[PDB]
Amino acid sequence: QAAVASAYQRFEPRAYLRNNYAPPRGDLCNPNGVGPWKLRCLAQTFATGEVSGRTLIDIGSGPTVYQLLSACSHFEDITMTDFLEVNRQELGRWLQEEPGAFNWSMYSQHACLIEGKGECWQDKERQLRARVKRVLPIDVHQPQPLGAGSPAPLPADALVSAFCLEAVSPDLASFQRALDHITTLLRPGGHLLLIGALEESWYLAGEARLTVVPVSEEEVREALVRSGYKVRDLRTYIMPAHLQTGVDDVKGVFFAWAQKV
Ligand SMILES: C[S@@+](CC[C@H](N)C(=O)[O-])C[C@H]1O[C@@H](n2cnc3c(N)ncnc32)[C@H](O)[C@@H]1O
Ligand SMILES: O=[N+]([O-])c1ccc2c(c1)CN[C@@H](CO)C2
Ligand SMILES: O=[N+]([O-])c1ccc2c(c1)CN[C@@H](CO)C2
Repeated sequence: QAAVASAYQRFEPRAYLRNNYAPPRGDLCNPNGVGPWKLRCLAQTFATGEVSGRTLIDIGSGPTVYQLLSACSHFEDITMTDFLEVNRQELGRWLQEEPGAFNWSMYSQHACLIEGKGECWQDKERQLRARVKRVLPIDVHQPQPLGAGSPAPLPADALVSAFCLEAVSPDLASFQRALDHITTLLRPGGHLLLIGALEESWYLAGEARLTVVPVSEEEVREALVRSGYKVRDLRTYIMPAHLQTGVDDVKGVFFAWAQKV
């Protein structure tokens, strides 16, 4: 992981956001787009109402919040995390509504649209901003991901992770441990909403050029099982030609709803 942590030193938030959350990938008007698909996944899952609790931790958040727009309405205590201060500064820049904050409103609007509870998007961002108490550092490679004195309520009633594990591990085995490490932050019976890349080996972020470990849905399933989870749901989005730009070589996106037994 020496090489890994060494590559993310050049990782630029603004470029990453521009590469994955601005058009075309950041267009939500097209129903078949990858953004609507992800929001539908989270919305639908929480819509079952069978994923609930007090505290929630977002593993490997980076500069994005979209992954919590639906969840933020089922957990009062939300803990966001990331390995780079640079990302925690960008996140903060959005949370404290500072200047130069990324514009996630398209994603907020689409979440309100999908949930169908007549909620305006300003009110949703408001609620999300309120339930996010802290933004802490994390290293999914450490046996104890958050360290020791962490202000984060452990265990957590639920964990949310999108595009992290596979993007920070050099091999399957490394990805397999990384999963276990965060699985220690969840109480049994708890839930895991995991989103990740499929068969991707690299992606860019400004000056950074990161190496990803190419995982398949079958391997993701097998690792969840081989980690103490029951697969409640496992979905695959096959990346469409028009969303295959020069920013990476991702072939698809997966969503898994896993419960720690
Ligand atoms: C491709 S991004 C995912 C961003 C966001 N969660 C999303 O949905 O687009 C991977 C993130 O993992 C972070 N990261 C790097 N090394 C890490 C490590 N050792 N443990 C945990 N996260 C790490 C990076 O800083 C980056 O924000
Ligand atoms: O299609 N997308 O909306 C989307 C969003 C984020 C990311 C990807 C694709 C692929 N690369 C990952 C990092 O491994 C980050
Ligand atoms: O409860 N479900 O409706 C449901 C639907 C699909 C799947 C599961 C459960 C669990 N196994 C995965 C493997 O990819 C597929």
